[PDB]
Amino acid sequence: ETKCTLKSFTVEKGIYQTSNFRVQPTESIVRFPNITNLCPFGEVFNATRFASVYAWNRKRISNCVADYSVLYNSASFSTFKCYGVSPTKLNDLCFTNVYADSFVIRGDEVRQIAPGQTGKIADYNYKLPDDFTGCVIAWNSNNLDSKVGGNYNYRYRLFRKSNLKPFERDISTEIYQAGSTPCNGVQGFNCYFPLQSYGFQPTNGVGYQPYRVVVLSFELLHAPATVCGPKKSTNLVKNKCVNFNFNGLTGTGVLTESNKKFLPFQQFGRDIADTTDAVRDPQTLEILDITPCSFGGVSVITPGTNTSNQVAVLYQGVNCTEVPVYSTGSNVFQTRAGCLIGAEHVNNSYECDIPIGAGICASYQS
Amino acid sequence: QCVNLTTRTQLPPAYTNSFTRGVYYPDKVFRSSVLHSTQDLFLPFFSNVTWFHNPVLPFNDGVYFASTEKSNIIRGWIFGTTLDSKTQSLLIVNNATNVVIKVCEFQFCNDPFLDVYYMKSEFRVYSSANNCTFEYVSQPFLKNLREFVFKNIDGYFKIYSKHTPINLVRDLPQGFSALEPLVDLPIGINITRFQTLLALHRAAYYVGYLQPRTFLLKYNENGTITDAVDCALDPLS
Ligand SMILES: *[C@@H]1O[C@H](CO)[C@@H](O[C@@H]2O[C@H](CO)[C@@H](O)[C@H](O)[C@H]2NC(C)=O)[C@H](O)[C@H]1NC(C)=O
Ligand SMILES: *[C@@H]1O[C@H](CO)[C@@H](O[C@@H]2O[C@H](CO)[C@@H](O)[C@H](O)[C@H]2NC(C)=O)[C@H](O)[C@H]1NC(C)=O
Ligand SMILES: *[C@@H]1O[C@H](CO)[C@@H](O[C@@H]2O[C@H](CO)[C@@H](O)[C@H](O)[C@H]2NC(C)=O)[C@H](O)[C@H]1NC(C)=O
Ligand SMILES: *[C@@H]1O[C@H](CO)[C@@H](O[C@@H]2O[C@H](CO)[C@@H](O)[C@H](O)[C@H]2NC(C)=O)[C@H](O)[C@H]1NC(C)=O
Ligand SMILES: *[C@@H]1O[C@H](CO)[C@@H](O[C@@H]2O[C@H](CO)[C@@H](O)[C@H](O)[C@H]2NC(C)=O)[C@H](O)[C@H]1NC(C)=O
Ligand SMILES: *[C@@H]1O[C@H](CO)[C@@H](O[C@@H]2O[C@H](CO)[C@@H](O)[C@H](O)[C@H]2NC(C)=O)[C@H](O)[C@H]1NC(C)=O
Ligand SMILES: *[C@@H]1O[C@H](CO)[C@@H](O)[C@H](O)[C@H]1NC(C)=O
Ligand SMILES: *[C@@H]1O[C@H](CO)[C@@H](O)[C@H](O)[C@H]1NC(C)=O
Ligand SMILES: *[C@@H]1O[C@H](CO)[C@@H](O)[C@H](O)[C@H]1NC(C)=O
Ligand SMILES: *[C@@H]1O[C@H](CO)[C@@H](O)[C@H](O)[C@H]1NC(C)=O
Repeated sequence: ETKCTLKSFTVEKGIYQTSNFRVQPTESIVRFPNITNLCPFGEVFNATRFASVYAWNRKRISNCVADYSVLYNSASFSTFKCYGVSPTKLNDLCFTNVYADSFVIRGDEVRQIAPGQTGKIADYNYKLPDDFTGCVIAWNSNNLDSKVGGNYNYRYRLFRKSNLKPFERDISTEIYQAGSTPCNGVQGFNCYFPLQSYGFQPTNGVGYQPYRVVVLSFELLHAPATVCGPKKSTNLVKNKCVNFNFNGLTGTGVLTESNKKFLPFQQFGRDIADTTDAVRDPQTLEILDITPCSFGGVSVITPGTNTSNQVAVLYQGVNCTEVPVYSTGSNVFQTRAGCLIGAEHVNNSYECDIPIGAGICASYQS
Repeated sequence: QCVNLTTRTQLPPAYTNSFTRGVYYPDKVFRSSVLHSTQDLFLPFFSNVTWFHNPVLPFNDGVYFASTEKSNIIRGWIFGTTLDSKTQSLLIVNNATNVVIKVCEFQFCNDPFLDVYYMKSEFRVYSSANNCTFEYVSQPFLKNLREFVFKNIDGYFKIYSKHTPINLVRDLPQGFSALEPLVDLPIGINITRFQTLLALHRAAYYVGYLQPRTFLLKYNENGTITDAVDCALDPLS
């Protein structure tokens, strides 16, 4: 390549510049603060009692780190139904003020909780929007929400003057006039109560057992989002040319221990011209340095192809540790100019003919 | 629980000299032994700052608030546009225990106050609280002066704080002390005006406004801002 750069088949004695050596990163590391503030979902999923279908429990959720993997792998739940958001990508997506609507219904009517779905309780008790961005989780609770004498504590809305709008909760208990005469609070002709009790029994078959059903609604409005996954982190390595993503601040380099004393509220530092120099890992809370990976040109020292054929190679401004066909070659010498391979260091001193630098130079004997 | 207060206390609206106070850390970056020029919202040097010995005051862009209070009579703050349930509003209360930050459609009376009984418990600042959006609780904040800087940018409410013992009687001391960043809140309110809360038994504070301009800050070895220079005050500057 000396000949190729010179574009000649014969080369004169001297030292010539060539391509640039540069170290490459090995792997990647990511660090995020201690995953805490776990979002309180057990209080709504493992609550002792749930509300009626017509008076479903509505809860708001914000400022929490939600672990949806455990529910995703939860084998206790049977219905994990939703299409608006892919179930495995919840941890990636970030939202705010997730809504939880929980109740207990019959097993047969669990299908009624779906976008664009009708039925007996879908259009009367809890109606879903056609553009629903959420997910419904349902599971049998016959052993808990039923009585051997009959669970009569759960009621559902049966008769209504009109349907129910999506995301509407109507708990009004008023007599219904089914004819052309007022009821006046009398269960007379064309007069039926709007609420009817459930008849849950342990001996009831599949579809008649009480199922606990809760829908999660994800909304993302102009205010900043705050509810999403834990953002798993990797481990920490040192003294290696890598690339890093420290709490969103990303870049390449090599990291070492440092003795800087950050004031207790900073996260990183820089010297001049916007060049980051130190960081603080969000878990150990210690200060680490950053230096760029080594680079620099290479040069070839030759006595002239007329005289001999062997050469020497100089990596300038590079520590003699990340040396690597000429990875080993001959004995390697380290000088203030860089690292030299293919030459032998002596203790004599003569005139200078091929200047190398820092007060040293080379000649042909080897 | 509160009605119009007949005892219309008069706090004389005097003017005094801002001197060189009201400098806060503008970001969260460590710098050592460097001089950095930055353009941001600050309180211009040697300006008229209003001194009161609870009127409604405009918020403008940001507010520098100070009080050399003793026995901690200052209680809290109210923020919003109309300070009614008709509009989203914000409230800060700093009682004996943990401070409480609230964001709801609160309804106050003409004269909101706390009052104390001598048994030390009384709270009749507002009337109704129907729709709530944000809640938060933190550690209590508090011869000694307390300074705070309030900013509201991009749905982020930023509070910077600093308290320092004092010995001078009336005016603000002619010293320098940077303001470290205390709290950030991720709630958006189109605040236009604000108020104040006192502790009455059953009063001097200073207010200044911010402006956008350019400053030069000097960092010491440990990264603490130790002095600053305005860039639009004097030709020497
Ligand atoms: C982040 O969490 C880790 C996991 O526990 C903490 O590591 C240990 O925490 C215990 C108790 O806090 C300490 O007694 C150990 O000394 C920690 N191990 C270390 C430091 O190697 C870690 O302390 C947590 N850090 C923060 C800032 O919360
Ligand atoms: C090239 O890098 C190595 C590795 O850091 C340097 O060796 C260090 O030298 C210092 C100074 O004598 C010692 O305190 C360390 O213990 C050494 N570390 C190792 C792993 O040997 C070496 O000095 C560097 N090259 C030059 C020319 O300074
Ligand atoms: C200070 O105000 C709070 C309410 O703003 C008082 O009550 C506390 O309320 C919170 C909110 O649920 C509870 O978690 C605390 O347990 C309550 N007690 C505390 C913090 O002591 C509180 O009593 C007030 N402190 C006083 C009057 O000294
Ligand atoms: C209670 O207040 C909150 C916040 O002020 C309201 O939530 C949002 O308010 C903005 C105001 O412009 C609306 O544009 C959004 O559509 C609201 N989002 C949601 C999810 O409601 C909330 O609407 C208020 N509720 C009541 C009953 O007043
Ligand atoms: C502050 O006021 C501005 C209006 O000057 C609000 O911007 C409006 O927001 C609503 C709700 O999204 C939009 O329908 C309007 O088109 C917006 N108008 C303009 C001119 O932008 C802004 O949302 C308010 N912010 C807060 C936090 O109250
Ligand atoms: C800045 O940091 C330095 C380094 O810790 C501080 O200097 C130390 O101060 C303590 C307290 O007087 C001494 O015991 C140490 O011997 C000092 N060490 C050194 C290396 O000087 C210094 O106090 C801090 N603050 C300022 C304003 O410089
Ligand atoms: C409810 O309890 C079961 C049994 O321990 C548990 O597996 C499940 O994770 C709990 N639910 C939540 C939301 O934590
Ligand atoms: C090679 O160099 C020697 C002297 O160093 C010279 O005598 C000889 O002629 C050269 N050979 C060539 C130019 O082919
Ligand atoms: C001669 O040089 C070699 C390395 O080139 C060195 O190890 C040795 O100590 C030197 N000896 C003297 C006497 O200078
Ligand atoms: C405040 O304004 C008055 C006039 O109202 C003026 O005399 C005084 O110098 C001003 N003080 C300042 C700008 O610090």
